[PDB]
Amino acid sequence: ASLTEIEHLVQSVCKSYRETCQLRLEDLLRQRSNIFSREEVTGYQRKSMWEMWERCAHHLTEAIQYVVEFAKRLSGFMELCQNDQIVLLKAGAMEVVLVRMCRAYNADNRTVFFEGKYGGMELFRALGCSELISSIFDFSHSLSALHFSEDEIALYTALVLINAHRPGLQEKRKVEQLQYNLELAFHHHLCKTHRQSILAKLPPKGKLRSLCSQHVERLQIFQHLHP
Ligand SMILES: Cc1cc(CN(CC(C)C)S(=O)(=O)Cc2ccccc2)ccc1-c1ccc(S(C)(=O)=O)cc1
Repeated sequence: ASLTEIEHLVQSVCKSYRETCQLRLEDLLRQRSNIFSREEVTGYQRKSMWEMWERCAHHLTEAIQYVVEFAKRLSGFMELCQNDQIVLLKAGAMEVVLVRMCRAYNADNRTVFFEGKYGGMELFRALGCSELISSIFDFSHSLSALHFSEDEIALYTALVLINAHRPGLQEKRKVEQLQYNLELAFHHHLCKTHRQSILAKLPPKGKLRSLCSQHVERLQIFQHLHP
């Protein structure tokens, strides 16, 4: 590996993301002034927890589809044995989604883009899990504060997935290979864009994990009931 090949990896990771980022940043931003009227909010609040579950599950299913496509477009990823490909996605896809989420988050009025407009967290009242919902908003707020760029997301979420410490891995060292190269790519690019400052300011890989497991387990009470 040289700097030229690292930069190729960077450029590549950033192009897989672009091809799989699901929603254009520019559409997201242009629509920040498109906010739910309190009438429309009230409409969401009257819905049963189940209707809301149906919608959220669909949006999360759709989101995860894109994360998978992203990972497939990661060099090295497909070369992995298929057991490991599962292991990584099963452990990492949700975390990546929670990270991608901040693109759709407006920190200036603490709202999120949901089904065509921006709404605050009271939109989700019917689900009856506001500690989970607020913690997600806080997590997205933290990242929006860093002004986390598209390429930073690309490189950062790649490392979320490509983690050789996931229990279950058969050919661990191949993952370390990809992991190590992605860390180099990520760190290098920070220098090139003068964003060294954010590493210290990122939420701990613990924080992402305890959010996602807390998240997945309220998902799993919802899908007990109600496939
Ligand atoms: C994935 C998603 C979800 C939501 C709905 N939920 C989050 C809000 C409550 C913030 S939930 O489903 O996760 C909550 C929930 C559901 C069930 C049980 C417990 C908890 C709203 C916007 C998105 C979204 C879609 C696309 C992008 S992208 C890549 O930029 O294009 C980013 C974000």
